[PDB]
Amino acid sequence: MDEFEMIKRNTSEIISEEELREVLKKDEKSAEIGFEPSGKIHLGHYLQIKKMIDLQNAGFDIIISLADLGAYLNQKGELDEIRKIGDYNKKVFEAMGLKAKYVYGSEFGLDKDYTLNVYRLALKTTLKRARRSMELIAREDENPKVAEVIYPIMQVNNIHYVGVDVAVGGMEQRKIHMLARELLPKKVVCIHNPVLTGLDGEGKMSSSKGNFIAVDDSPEEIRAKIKKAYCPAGVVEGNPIMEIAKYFLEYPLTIKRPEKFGGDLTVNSYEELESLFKNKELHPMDLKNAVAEELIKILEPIRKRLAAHH
Amino acid sequence: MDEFEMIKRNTSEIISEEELREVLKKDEKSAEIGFEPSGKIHLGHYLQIKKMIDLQNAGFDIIISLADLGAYLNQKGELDEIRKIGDYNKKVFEAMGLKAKYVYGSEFGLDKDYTLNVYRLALKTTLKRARRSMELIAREDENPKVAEVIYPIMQVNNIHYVGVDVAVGGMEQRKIHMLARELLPKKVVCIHNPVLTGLDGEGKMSSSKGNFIAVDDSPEEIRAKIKKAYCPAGVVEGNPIMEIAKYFLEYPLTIKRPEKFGGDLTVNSYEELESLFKNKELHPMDLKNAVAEELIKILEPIRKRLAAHH
Ligand SMILES: COc1cc(C[C@H](N)C(=O)O)ccc1O
Ligand SMILES: COc1cc(C[C@H](N)C(=O)O)ccc1O
Repeated sequence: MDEFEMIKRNTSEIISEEELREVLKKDEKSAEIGFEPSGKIHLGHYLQIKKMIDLQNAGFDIIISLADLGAYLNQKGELDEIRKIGDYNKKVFEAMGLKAKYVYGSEFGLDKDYTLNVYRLALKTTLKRARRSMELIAREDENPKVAEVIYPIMQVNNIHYVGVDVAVGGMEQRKIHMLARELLPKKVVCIHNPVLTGLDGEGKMSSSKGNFIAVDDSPEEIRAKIKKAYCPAGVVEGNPIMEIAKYFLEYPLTIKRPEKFGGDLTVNSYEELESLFKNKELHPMDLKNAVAEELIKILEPIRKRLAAHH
Repeated sequence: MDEFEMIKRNTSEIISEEELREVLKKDEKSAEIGFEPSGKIHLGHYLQIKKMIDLQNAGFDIIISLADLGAYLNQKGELDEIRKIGDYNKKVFEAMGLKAKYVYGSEFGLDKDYTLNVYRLALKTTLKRARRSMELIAREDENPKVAEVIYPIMQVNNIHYVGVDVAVGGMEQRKIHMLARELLPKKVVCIHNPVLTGLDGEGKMSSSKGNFIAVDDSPEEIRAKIKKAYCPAGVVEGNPIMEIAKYFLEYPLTIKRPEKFGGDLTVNSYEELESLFKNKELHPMDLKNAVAEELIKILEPIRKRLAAHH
């Protein structure tokens, strides 16, 4: 499979594919993704970094925006604190094997020319468009504040200043990205990654207790949290354990099982694993045990790189 | 009458009087007023500059904010053009005898620290409060834009940065000023001037054709526009000619009249003039003629100062 199909793999959508094909033909091309600094870096984050690595292998220069200013506008706390967490996030992304440049929103996002462009875009953006674009991004406040409508314009302006040909993010960014394609002279090609279900089975993976696997979780934590995850027998839809098997695991894979309903089950691919689970041949307990052990191996290099840093 | 009563004269309200009395007791005190640059400087503007002169005579240091950035957010055009009109406004205010310092919103209003404070205030201001505060200031748009809710926060931030003890403006600024008293550590004392009715008798004085007397209008223009102004016999309420007689004219004043229903009418004060007009003893024609001639004399020094500048 060529660069395109590799990039397309495990994405929810590309806006547009035709535009990506044109981007691919360029000698120099860049792709950016922005993250509001987060106290835990979890598989939701890793899934997107994995896509940036794909883009990088396809000859893209990668920029990671550490969106401190954005987090500040999205009520995440004081800049000083947000920036501190941004510093930690940078180390984690680096530990994930990603070769990228890292830019803080505040690096450029408080400059005169940048700010003037925020106001210029604000002249162009309806309150209605701005508010809708934040539906999947903010909490929906009782009486929403002005900061909420400044956020999307600032994200659009960051996309402009970073200058990437491609913008990558989760499906929840799609309204901001579509706004960016209407407001900016250069239409960015948007690559959206699927939303990874939280371990609770209730909404996306997030820093809520027990709801996430952090890339630097210890093995006991990974086992404990995977053990208690939502994972009904025979149920694939909204099953976060199956999603993890789909997006992170390597195949062929052997699932260790004892003798009763055993033994070691060889699975050639995710699709084989899917059939076996839906038919209740593979029970949730064995599935979880194997995903926990594979995840430990998968995440091990990241955790040890981080620990070895003093 | 003391400084307080002089300052209070011809104002619509002071928020609050008790706070003004305290301000007055200070050795050094400042008062600011902001104007979006305007192509014509008219009696609506002059009425407020007259109040700044009063404040100045009472020992206040005066700051005039030329609100270019604000005008830009209020859709008045491009910064370059707005700033050009700002330069002309500065000359007119100077020609009005006012001793003040002049600051453009963009002088400080694009600095990092200033901008960070805009975002900080935006975190504090509901979209609902922001929008209401702009009701008497913006056009009420079909689908309002984000810029409209950035405007009031920027005006509040300017008040903070300029640092005046008093903020002066028209009654239409009252919601922004009240917001400034909630959002800033130092509560500014707000002095609001009445809204001067336009010559058309339909809403405030404004740059619409025939609706204003510009401080630098030639005498023929002043006579023509006063002649066709709204001015029903015996009607004082909403009569822009009576308002002009109230706010700009000097008394005692002699109204020139011919022999039939004559002759020269001596008026000791605005109140005398009011009674005579309501009782239809003074007809609109004689009233307009005298206001036109007095206005020509009143505005003459301003026009000639401006013309003498090359
Ligand atoms: C506003 O700044 C950004 C925010 C984000 C975060 C994203 N909107 C999210 O909440 O997932 C990404 C890139 C940005 O430039
Ligand atoms: C937003 O900037 C300002 C605007 C104005 C203009 C005022 N709001 C008006 O429209 O009359 C005054 C002072 C300011 O600092």
